[PDB]
Amino acid sequence: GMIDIHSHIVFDVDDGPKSREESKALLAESYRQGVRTIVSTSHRRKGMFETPEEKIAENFLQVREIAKEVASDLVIAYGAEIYYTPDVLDKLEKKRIPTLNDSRYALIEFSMNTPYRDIHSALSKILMLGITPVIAHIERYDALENNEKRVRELIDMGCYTQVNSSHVLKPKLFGERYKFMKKRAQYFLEQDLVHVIASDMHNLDGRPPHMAEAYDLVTQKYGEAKAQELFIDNPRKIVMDQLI
Ligand SMILES: [Mn+2]
Ligand SMILES: [Mn+2]
Ligand SMILES: [Mn+2]
Repeated sequence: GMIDIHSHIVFDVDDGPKSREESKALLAESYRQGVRTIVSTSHRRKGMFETPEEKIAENFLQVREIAKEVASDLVIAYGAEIYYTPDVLDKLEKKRIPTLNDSRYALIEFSMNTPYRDIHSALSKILMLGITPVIAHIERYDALENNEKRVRELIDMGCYTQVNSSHVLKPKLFGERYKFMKKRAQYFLEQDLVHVIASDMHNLDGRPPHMAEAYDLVTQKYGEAKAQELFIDNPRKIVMDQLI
């Protein structure tokens, strides 16, 4: 019954699945791990991911149909991962790019090196539209690294935070390629700065979901209540347009 609010499951629109078959296999693995609702958040990024909205929506509806071949109770909701450039304010205000399941929440991302002042300003402007930012993979941002302050100041302003399931996991004994991101994620969890864990799944090679492993790890380290909050209860509130 996990609810995954960050995913690249739509074929032929971004760096996610290339085909219907690949979308189906990604959905199947997500379901196998215990996920029961997935929010599609394919990339909207000026200068990198600019597939027309009409094509994303059309391919999304096909993916929702494919999900029925996986399981009758797998819920597929619409959404977007919005890389912040100033044109997105008008797109959001005019409802031309999607929020998460038509709620007040929008999934927002920045670059690794985006300065804190720019993150703060962008999020403030989005809040002024009546939209609540969910900050995508906060472990990515140099500006927030080891910085409980900064993260809390963003939260206190009205934002919520999301960390990728892959970075929740322990560093592996061999072949660890993402040690620093794991370490950042570990700090955010330890300081209780994380509202949601989501997969950011793209495929079944380099970027599969790690939702079941992350759920078990959080359960072990922080208890079942925190695990339920991060993987089920907070993401459900977002999907249902309820405040956290
Ligand atoms: Mn991507
Ligand atoms: Mn991203
Ligand atoms: Mn993503």
